[PDB]
Amino acid sequence: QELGNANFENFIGATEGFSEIAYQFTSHILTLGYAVMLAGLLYFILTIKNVDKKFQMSNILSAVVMVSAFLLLYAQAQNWTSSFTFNEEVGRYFLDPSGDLFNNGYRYLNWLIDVPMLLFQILFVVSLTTSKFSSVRNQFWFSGAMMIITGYIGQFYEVSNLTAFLVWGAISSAFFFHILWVMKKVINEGKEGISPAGQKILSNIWILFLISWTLYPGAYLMPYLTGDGFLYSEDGVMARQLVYTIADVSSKVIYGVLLGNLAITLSKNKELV
Amino acid sequence: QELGNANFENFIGATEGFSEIAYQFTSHILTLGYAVMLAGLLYFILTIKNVDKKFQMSNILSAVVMVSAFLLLYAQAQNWTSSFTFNEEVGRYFLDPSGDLFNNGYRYLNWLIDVPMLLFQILFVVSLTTSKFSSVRNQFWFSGAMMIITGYIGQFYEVSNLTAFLVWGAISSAFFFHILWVMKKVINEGKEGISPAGQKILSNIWILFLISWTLYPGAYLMPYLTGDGFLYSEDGVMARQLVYTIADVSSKVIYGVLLGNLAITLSKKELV
Amino acid sequence: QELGNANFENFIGATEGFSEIAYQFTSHILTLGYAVMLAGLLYFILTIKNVDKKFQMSNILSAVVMVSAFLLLYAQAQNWTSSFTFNEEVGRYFLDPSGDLFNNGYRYLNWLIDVPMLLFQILFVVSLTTSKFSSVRNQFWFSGAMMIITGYIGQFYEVSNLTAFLVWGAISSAFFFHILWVMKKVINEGKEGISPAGQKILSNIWILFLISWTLYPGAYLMPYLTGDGFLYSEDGVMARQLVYTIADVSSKVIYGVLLGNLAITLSKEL
Amino acid sequence: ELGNANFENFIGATEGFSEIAYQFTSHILTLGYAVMLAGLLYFILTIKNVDKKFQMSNILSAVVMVSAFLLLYAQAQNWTSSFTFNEEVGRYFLDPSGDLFNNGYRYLNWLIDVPMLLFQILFVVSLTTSKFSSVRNQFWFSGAMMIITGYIGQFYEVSNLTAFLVWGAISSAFFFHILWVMKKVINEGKEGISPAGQKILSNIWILFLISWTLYPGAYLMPYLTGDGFLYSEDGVMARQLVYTIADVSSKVIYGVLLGNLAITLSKKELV
Amino acid sequence: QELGNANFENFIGATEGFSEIAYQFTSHILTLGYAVMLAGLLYFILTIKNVDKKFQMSNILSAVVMVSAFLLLYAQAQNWTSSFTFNEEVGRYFLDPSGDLFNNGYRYLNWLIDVPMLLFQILFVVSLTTSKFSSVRNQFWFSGAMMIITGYIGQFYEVSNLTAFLVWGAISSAFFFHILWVMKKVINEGKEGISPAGQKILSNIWILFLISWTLYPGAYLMPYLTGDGFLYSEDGVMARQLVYTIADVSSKVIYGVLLGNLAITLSKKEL
Ligand code: NA
Ligand code: NA
Ligand code: NA
Ligand code: NA
Ligand code: NA
Repeated sequence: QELGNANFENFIGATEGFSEIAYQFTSHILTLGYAVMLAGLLYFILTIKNVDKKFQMSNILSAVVMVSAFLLLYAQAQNWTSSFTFNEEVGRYFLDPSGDLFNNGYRYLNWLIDVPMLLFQILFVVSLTTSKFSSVRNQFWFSGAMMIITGYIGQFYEVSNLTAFLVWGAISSAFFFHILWVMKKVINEGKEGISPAGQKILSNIWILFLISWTLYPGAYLMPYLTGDGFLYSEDGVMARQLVYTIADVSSKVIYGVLLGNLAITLSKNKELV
Repeated sequence: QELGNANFENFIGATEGFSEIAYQFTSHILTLGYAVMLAGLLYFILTIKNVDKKFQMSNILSAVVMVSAFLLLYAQAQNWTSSFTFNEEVGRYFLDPSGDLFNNGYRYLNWLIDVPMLLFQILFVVSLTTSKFSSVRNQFWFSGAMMIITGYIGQFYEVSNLTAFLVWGAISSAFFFHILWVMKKVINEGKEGISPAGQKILSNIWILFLISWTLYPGAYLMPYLTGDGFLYSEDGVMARQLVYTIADVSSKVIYGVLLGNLAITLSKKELV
Repeated sequence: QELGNANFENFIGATEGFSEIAYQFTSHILTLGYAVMLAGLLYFILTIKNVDKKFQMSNILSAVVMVSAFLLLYAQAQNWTSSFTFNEEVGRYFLDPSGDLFNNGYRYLNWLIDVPMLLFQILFVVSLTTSKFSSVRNQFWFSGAMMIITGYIGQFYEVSNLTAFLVWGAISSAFFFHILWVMKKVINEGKEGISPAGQKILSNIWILFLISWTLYPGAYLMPYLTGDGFLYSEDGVMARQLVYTIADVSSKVIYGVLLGNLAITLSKEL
Repeated sequence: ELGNANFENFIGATEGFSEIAYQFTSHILTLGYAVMLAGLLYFILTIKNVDKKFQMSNILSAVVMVSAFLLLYAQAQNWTSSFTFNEEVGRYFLDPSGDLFNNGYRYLNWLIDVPMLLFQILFVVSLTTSKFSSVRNQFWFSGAMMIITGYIGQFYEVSNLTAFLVWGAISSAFFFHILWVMKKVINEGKEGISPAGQKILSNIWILFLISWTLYPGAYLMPYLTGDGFLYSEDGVMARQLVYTIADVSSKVIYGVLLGNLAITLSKKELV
Repeated sequence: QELGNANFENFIGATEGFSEIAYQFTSHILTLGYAVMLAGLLYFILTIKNVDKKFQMSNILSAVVMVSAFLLLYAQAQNWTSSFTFNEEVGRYFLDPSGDLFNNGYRYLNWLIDVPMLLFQILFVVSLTTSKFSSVRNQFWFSGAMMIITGYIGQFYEVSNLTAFLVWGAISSAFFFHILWVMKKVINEGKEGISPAGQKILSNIWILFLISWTLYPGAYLMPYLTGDGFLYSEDGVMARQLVYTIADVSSKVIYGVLLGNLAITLSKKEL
């Protein structure tokens, strides 16, 4: 019944319920999510000394982000399985009040760790030319926080009030665009003065960044990307968490690995294998 | 509903209940709280060797605080989610007896670890002049203990007895002012004998300490800061936990980072 | 009896139930599973420096795989004990809806981490010759992904739609054969130049790889390997989890140890 | 019908616990295990602050922390599962499904802590006329006997007062022997070291004497005021408060002081 | 009522039930068990560098055994407390279906890690003379696995089929003697060419090994060691888990510590 300002996963769960496939996949993909993060934490810790001292902060901040991501995805995995429970007579999983409603907002507030750190860490690997370290940092952190907070507010209304949903997301999108702007600037300046091999890694980082970060606004909109459409369903629920997981792995783990490799490159006298 | 000497979160949850936003936000913010601490733990451990040996005890102590803060904030997060349970009829979360009442007391007793350590660790980075190490340490430790223990007793009565609440709070404040007094002295003496860049960091630390520590009494009084005011509601519950989380992150993590940076400047190693 | 697209473990659980020996053994073997992985993690971390710097990425990748494996086998172990509950009247464990249906899928998405990593780590130990580092990797990774993803879809139908089960299994099997193809090529190129002890180990790694990886298709089909036969029963359920656990220990822990030993010979003496 | 159970369950089964009694007890158990895990990190991270020959003492502190953390963590959960809130009267009552609460968990775990704590001082100080192995054996035997006898006794703290007292008395005898040996060890360790080192060892002795004596205090607690004030939720709170003060003091502070002594004895200076 | 092929713990628990002391003790001893192992894990990790590089694999293997033993003993502790639940009307803990039946087999399959590793590790400390590393290792691993698997099968029948219980146990014991035979040869060869101090430690390791490992077959038979006798009861239940815990600590931790000490004496380092 009355769900109020809740995520659409609950409305699907309280009305149609989820098939075995939809319920199991979502639980598996979230579990895959946190396993990758913990493993990633290990990777980043064990490779600290593969780069020169001054680049090591980047490994450290990658680890920091792994810790946050693992904790969150682990909790979000337990929340999924607590929120939906098998009805034997129907053969589907339905909303289970005593489990709490499912809410993606857990992710959002944790981005207050992830986003600032991911943006920050590249500043310990590349060299700026025109732009100033503290200034890029502050721009990254202000815009990151605003983006997140406004998106956080909006997602609570994804069902109860489409207008607020779309307005807060548009506002949040403005801050996102600024971030893309500043990061492209940072990538370019970071290319100045370094080896082709290093420039190549930076170019890959920019494509990865652009695509992986754009997946998140995609996950925000997922339920409506097909207009009472195909995605406003358990299919859209699965797709949302799939997109999140692909994005987390890409934006966090792969991103950090590439930065580490750029760092090996820029290090004397170390080279990639 | 007989709740007795319980925090006001339980009275709101037992009467009005919590909206989806109030219950979820409070849970997210408590969850961000403990995630920050475990993340911070890693940071402080992995940066120990960025400062001269004589300063590394500050990093170690920052790490120790992170361990404690993670455990307690993790527990406090679980306390929140099991104390309130969704009612499908009206779509609000209400007090769930079988999960225990919710109490902010976990956090308070955490301070019994953290406060002594956070005040203690700056003494491993700065050098005192006219003050004696042991005498400062002792005043930090005693006044901190009394501040927290008196506040801890007091918060049990925030609803059941407003007079005891305020009187214990008032007493707690007196020890707080003493710690502020002692800390400013430590910071001033620490400025002596070090470079201006170091002095600049200590100034930032003092302002951070001042603002972040004052937030806690703010959180103490939160429900009544608007008088049956606007904050005597789920909004006040949200604001209280938000303020705690900001204060913990500031007084623990940012404080630790600034001390580490100070230790780097003082180290015969530079900043970026 | 409305289970939908669910693993056969649930049908057995919901109809016959499991004997004490069947329920316990399956619980014990899953438990040994995740204990071995955590044990292995510690081993691989502590022996990183036993090889030359350039080989150490393989040790690291082994540790990384152990983390992922421990977490998933631990969860899978809990999935098991949560899904089936003792009935005191007949002395058997039956399906318990409130605990969620049991699904092996946790284990399949684990493979998305482990498979790409395992195939990858060998390239950090041996030298290629005619084919390039990036091309092998990319074929390993693409083929592994497709293998896992098609097998994953297939296992949901292992009872509800036998055809889908077999088709998806076959498609998956194609990418598997492709992987076996590239790998043997990798093993072969890797044998050139190195001492005799090293080629031997590699030959073992290849036998280990071929057997352990073939075990997974066996577990996939287990319940039907005797046709409603002997393995379409709790005995089939025990066998499947026993085979997964042997496979996983072989393909990740034993495989990793050998690669480590190879790296020591190419460095330091055993 | 509770049987040979700790008095906590009798209070919990009849009068119940107030919000403050129940919350405090849970909080103090939680502080306890948090301190232990924090301490584990401290002792590991400071190993290299003393000469190699002293580092075993850090390692043994770490060992004790692992032990104390696990047990206090378990006991914290045991407390909250054993007593459940009753909404009609607003008190927490015994909840059998959670199991009866028992302090005996602590006792068996002292079979790790006690021997390791007594042992570790011998890797920091130097004996003079006494032998390392003899002091070790004395400590270890008396420690085991002290713990086992008390373990047995506490099961009868309500069901059989006489047994409770007799086993406690026997346990105390071994305790007194341990105090005797430790004092001899402290005195010997003072011979030939700097006054800074001697001062610490003196503090270690006072700390050791008070903190260890707190444990028999916790044992007797329900009866320390005779159906008195402490035979109630107040004595339940006090017993756990006392255990936690004792744990932090006997384990952490002790370990920190031994580490400081090791620094003074390292040829490394005390900040 | 209908238990099938289940350990006798479940039969006692379902018929007479467990007293507070029997239930709490068994829980306490299991908790001390996993606590010792995790503490051991730290010790072995933290002492690796106290021996020459060639011997450090023995530490690593000791650590491997600790992780495995902690995990299993922790799981088994939780299974004890969820399999038996308090009945307030009677004052005893009875079988609780929904917690699953209790089974020691968890422990047995865990040995497939510990046994091969414990046997293997001594070969990174001692030097063989006439025997080959590989042959000994293979003999240890094959006989170990067969010992475990045959015993594991046997214990499922400890109540439901005395005949199979003893037959499978007898078979298991055959492989056990073989292991004893091989280990004795390994210890004799390891004594060759080393200082008497080292020889002495090896002699202790042998006695420790002989005794601690033999405790396991004792635990297997425990309920019948006194014939419907004394030990077929909650006392036998207590005794069994006590013996496992003593055995695990001795065979794992103390064994591991002596090997470390042996490694130190052989290291070109002193104890
Ligand atoms: Na569920
Ligand atoms: Na809830
Ligand atoms: Na079960
Ligand atoms: Na409770
Ligand atoms: Na129980």
